[PDB]
Amino acid sequence: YNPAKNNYHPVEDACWKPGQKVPYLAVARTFEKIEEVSARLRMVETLSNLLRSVVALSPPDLLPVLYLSLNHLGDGVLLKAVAQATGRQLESVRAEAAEKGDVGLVAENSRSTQRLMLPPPPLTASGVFSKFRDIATAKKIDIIKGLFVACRHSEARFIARSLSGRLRLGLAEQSVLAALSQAVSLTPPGQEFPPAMVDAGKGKTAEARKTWLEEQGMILKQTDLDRIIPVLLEHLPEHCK
Amino acid sequence: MFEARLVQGSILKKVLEALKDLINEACWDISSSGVNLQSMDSSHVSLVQLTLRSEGFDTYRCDRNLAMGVNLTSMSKILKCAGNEDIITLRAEDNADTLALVFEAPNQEKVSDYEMKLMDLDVEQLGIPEQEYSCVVKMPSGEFARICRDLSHIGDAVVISCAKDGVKFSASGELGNGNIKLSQTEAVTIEMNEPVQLTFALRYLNFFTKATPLSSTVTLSMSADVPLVVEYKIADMGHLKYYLAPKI
Amino acid sequence: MFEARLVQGSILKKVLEALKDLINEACWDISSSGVNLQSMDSSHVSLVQLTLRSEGFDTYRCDRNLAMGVNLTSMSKILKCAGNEDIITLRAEDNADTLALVFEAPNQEKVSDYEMKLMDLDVEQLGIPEQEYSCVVKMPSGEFARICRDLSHIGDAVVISCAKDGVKFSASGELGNGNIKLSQTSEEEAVTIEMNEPVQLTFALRYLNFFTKATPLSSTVTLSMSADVPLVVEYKIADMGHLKYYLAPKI
Amino acid sequence: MFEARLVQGSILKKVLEALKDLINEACWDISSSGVNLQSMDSSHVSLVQLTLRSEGFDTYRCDRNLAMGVNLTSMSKILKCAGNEDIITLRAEDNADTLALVFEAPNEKVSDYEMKLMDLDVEQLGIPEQEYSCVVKMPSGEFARICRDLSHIGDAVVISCAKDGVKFSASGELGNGNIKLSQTEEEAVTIEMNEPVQLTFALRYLNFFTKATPLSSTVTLSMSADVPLVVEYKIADMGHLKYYLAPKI
Repeated sequence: YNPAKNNYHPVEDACWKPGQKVPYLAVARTFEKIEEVSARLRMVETLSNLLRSVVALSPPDLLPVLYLSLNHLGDGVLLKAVAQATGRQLESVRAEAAEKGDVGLVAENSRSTQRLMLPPPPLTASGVFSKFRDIATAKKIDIIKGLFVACRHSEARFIARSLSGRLRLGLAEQSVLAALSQAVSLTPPGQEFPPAMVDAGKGKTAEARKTWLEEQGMILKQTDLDRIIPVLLEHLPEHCK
Repeated sequence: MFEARLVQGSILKKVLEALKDLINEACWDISSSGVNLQSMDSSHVSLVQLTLRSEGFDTYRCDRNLAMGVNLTSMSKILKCAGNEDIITLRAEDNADTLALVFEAPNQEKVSDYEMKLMDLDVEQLGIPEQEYSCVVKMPSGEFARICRDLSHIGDAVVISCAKDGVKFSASGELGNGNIKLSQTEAVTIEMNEPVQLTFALRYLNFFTKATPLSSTVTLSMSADVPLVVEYKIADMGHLKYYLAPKI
Repeated sequence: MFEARLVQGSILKKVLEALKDLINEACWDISSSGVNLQSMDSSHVSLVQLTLRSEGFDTYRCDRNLAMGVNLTSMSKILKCAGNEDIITLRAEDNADTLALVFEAPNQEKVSDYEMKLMDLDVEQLGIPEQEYSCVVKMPSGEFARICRDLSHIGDAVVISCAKDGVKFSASGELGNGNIKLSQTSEEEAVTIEMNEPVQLTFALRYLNFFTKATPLSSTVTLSMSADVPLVVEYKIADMGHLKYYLAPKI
Repeated sequence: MFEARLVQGSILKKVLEALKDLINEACWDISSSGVNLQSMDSSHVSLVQLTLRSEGFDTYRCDRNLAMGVNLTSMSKILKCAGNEDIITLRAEDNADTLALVFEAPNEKVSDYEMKLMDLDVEQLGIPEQEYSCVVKMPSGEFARICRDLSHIGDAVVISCAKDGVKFSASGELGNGNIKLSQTEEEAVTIEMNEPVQLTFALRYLNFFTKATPLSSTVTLSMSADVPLVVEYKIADMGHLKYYLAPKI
């Protein structure tokens, strides 16, 4: 699953079926693809492709995926839970945690090394986000062991960064608020399946599209997002005040 | 109404002491042939497979097929009351969620009883992969226990291999590296089809090897790209298997 | 002037090893009859009384009814250094506030001796009124220690029951429920009971687990109680005297 | 091409356990005549001497003088994996930074571990020998008992010698006491006298020196006026273990 392709399509390039819960693997794969491109506009276009696909299949799922993206709701507990869930020994893996990067690269490399048993159920974004609110000692290490064992390919790094509270994806809350503004602009809510709209800016000039997106972004920033999102999908400057 | 009676309280104690640290909650299957346990570990890396067949039991009764579970820690805590030669009685009800243990001394002057609580679960299961193995060794229990307890101070993984000369464990670590070789002969015996290399995590081998006092011998059998088995045969009543998934 | 000697020198190690965990200060009262020691717990829940007959000592002489008080944990630590087979001599002056202890090896090749700080203790005395009981129990000390440890894994209080056939130790708790029944055995492995009415009481299991620290003092414990009065556990040390721990019934 | 073989692995284990905490780093003086080790403790209070005579090794093969460096904690951790009756052999190549320790069963099981060295430029200081004025030789068990016993009263011991017997004395917050010994087969003390001495010592370091009692049935205490104590352990024909400690003023 990739959103980096030029002229990517929120309909035919989705990673899940309609009426299926949103998977975290596409979210993690996006976060690492963003980390590989330094362009803020190319990052914003990638997030707009994600959000546009999310509103096209699962309109209720937008609050969690945004809350994760903004990280809005200790390292020794993390390393203990990684050691307990990944085998080896807490003291031996603690040497591996030195000289290398963050705990996430030890975690993902360990989950790469053990060929493991059967594949567990893929973690859904709503399940992940619900688990994080409950996570905020024995209770903590038990639930964090359940996150780490479920990691399917590369999600472990972004799970660890989320627990460390230092996601540092290269964007901020206003950047994703603008990403949502062009997401809702290119694909409005309240569509009847199949959605006849996929790119509302088609036939606008480059300057017209830049001005239109900036004016839509200006309405978002002026308008708690937990009541902003349900009003945006249900309908804005009069509906909220 | 389910009932089981056993003179060897030592073996029931030894089995729970082999499991109490690896599995917290476990599902028992109880049938005319015997009791079964077939559980995963919390990290989902090791499969524990147990079988206690009824012909070795001193008395057995299973009118109704029952599939109860219990938490192993609180059962281990209750079981430390029994003396080494005590007669152990297990009984349960097919309608209620409780298990009664009654402990009888060898001489009849003292009797102990214990109501452990019970619950129902449907823990995910996966079937036994019956297959041939290219590799198999029979070697005494204490040697494998020594080997794991020794290599666990050097490294983190054991790289197992087999040759026309014998077997070789090897491990590497921050303080150094080492290997141990056994030559082909209370003895060691090998049936060998083609050499192979693997890798395993010592944490689970240390957890398994607490079963040592159940049998004087063990069988390691394995093949390329599949789980390895560690087998302990109980004296004329059943067997215990462990599985571990290979690293890569 | 006061002095005493004992050939079986391990029993003093034992009686202080049982008491170090229960109390921290006590009055060693001394008189022509022998040693007397009564006290109350650090939490006023248990009464201890200890006596030693002077005629059980191998050598004794008392000319004044002294009273003295000592830190108990300090005397348990001073006595811990002595060898289990050695000979103990205890000496004290009527005026000088200091204890003298000697530890004679059996072959006299090593002489150990130590002296310790007395302090003036204001601990009260509460002489127990004397009465009969509804029941008396004699049974092996190593078995009572076993059952009291075994119940301690279930839950925080025991209810102890008596019947004409025997005795019932019963406990509930989080893990479950259990009870243990004992009945008469047809000299040191034979239990015995005598009774005039059946009884049913409750006790704080922690305090019994503290009390059973003295299991190596005697092969036989004596368990006894009556309606609403304190539980008495008594130990007969080898011909010397007796040790008893009291606990009023929990409510 | 260094080769050494010893049929009593229990000696090598015991001596390495006697050093497991007292010393962090040490250098081995490998030469044609055997093995030697001098080192000082982690707080620079006490010197130790270890000597391993080449005659105590059932096959010995050395080529040139070699110093080597290994951390005693890790070498001890490896040695705690050998069987207490195995044949042990040490092997290394004069150029490489790796020590091979091979163990062999009394009958099929070959186990070998390679320990990585580290370079050091450490100084070695000896001590002059002199004719001690008061020496005691006494059973190792009685010495461990007395040093454990008196440490419960206080961190200070005083010792004095007399014509019949040496006396160990201590005092603390909670009381005071002393142990008398007298001249009296291995269970017998021997005392020789030249002039009366009275010195004080630190219990903690005597406890740390006393960890090697299973090496020898009996021990020798060497002391005199104004000089460091010597505690002496002699191994069965192999060599000796010796410890040094100066008095408090």
